[PDB]
Amino acid sequence: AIDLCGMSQDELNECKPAVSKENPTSPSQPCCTALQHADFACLCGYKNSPWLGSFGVDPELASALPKQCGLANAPTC
Ligand SMILES: [Zn+2]
Ligand SMILES: [Zn+2]
Ligand SMILES: [Zn+2]
Repeated sequence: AIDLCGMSQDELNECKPAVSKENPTSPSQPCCTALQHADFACLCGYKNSPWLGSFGVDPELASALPKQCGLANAPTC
């Protein structure tokens, strides 16, 4: 079990389909709720991580997810 920028592995997996390059889907409730305790500036630090490629994450969709979730703050990356 890990904490990456406020999100557990379970929560990152919950959000994964809403940031996938291929066939993304609308964010789930559990994803949006978890993002309410995530550290966006911390998450932005992963913008160039090889992990985005490995997990098929789209950095643009990832950037867009807080707004999709109706959060008031949004990731400066
Ligand atoms: Zn652990
Ligand atoms: Zn959490
Ligand atoms: Zn949570």
